[PDB]
Amino acid sequence: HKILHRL
Amino acid sequence: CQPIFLNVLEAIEPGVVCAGHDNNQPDSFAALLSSLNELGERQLVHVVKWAKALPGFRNLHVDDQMAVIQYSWMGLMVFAMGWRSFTNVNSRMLYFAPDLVFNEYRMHKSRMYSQCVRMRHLSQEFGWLQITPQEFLCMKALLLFSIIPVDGLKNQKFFDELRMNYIKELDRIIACKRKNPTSCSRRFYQLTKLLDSVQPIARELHQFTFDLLIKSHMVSVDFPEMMAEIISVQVPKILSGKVKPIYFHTQ
Ligand SMILES: C[C@]12CCC(=O)C[C@@H]1CC[C@@H]1[C@@H]2CC[C@]2(C)[C@@H](O)CC[C@@H]12
Repeated sequence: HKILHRL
Repeated sequence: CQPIFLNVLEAIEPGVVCAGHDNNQPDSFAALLSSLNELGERQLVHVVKWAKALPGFRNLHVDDQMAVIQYSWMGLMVFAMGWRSFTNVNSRMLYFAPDLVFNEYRMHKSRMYSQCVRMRHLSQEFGWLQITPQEFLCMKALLLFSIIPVDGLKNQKFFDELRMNYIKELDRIIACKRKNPTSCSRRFYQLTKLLDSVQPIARELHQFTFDLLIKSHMVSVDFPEMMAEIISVQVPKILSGKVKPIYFHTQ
């Protein structure tokens, strides 16, 4: 998960 | 003088992205849509890396950086796909990826035929309007800053300033070989109309993918992690009227 993460 | 802004846009433009589709198998709704979803997930990775390298993007609040990407990805990807279709196959087909090209038969099989025809019309416009590679690059960047929440962004001020700067760069590119105010004005009208046209198309696709996710288990269509999250959390905000595009013209 962790949203898009690589933002 | 050195065109610093344009030098940067050309330098960061993403390379080729493949969908991983098996073109040896007969076409089916499930396989075609699952591949489009995977291409979306793969393109999302390149869009994030691209956006983070845009002039001034870091001026935005961290939460807004994520938000603008989550709201405008559909329009950004559709615009780029239309350009690829024009440059690679003269709009004869929809060039989603080297390994995922849609002819009319596939448009029909995908169950989103009407939307596909509208995207082909967009592709044709790149040729009819003689859009230059440089205009394409500036317009695509502007699309990242064309959809916002009615409730406002964390730092709406920084966003408004950045958007204004990209509009100014578009004015500059238009004035390059044009030494007449009327000629520049006419071109700005044409380009803003083209940009507005992307929004209604993106809205139809937003509705289509939303409905598909809700019934995905019934039609055997797979949605990757990021796509499923964005379509169930962010997309409904646009469909319910909480997030809306910024139109240049009224319509
Ligand atoms: C953005 C993509 C994938 C990237 C691209 O080239 C444009 C294209 C437009 C249709 C989208 C597709 C991603 C997956 C979606 C959202 C499907 O669920 C239905 C509509 C598809």
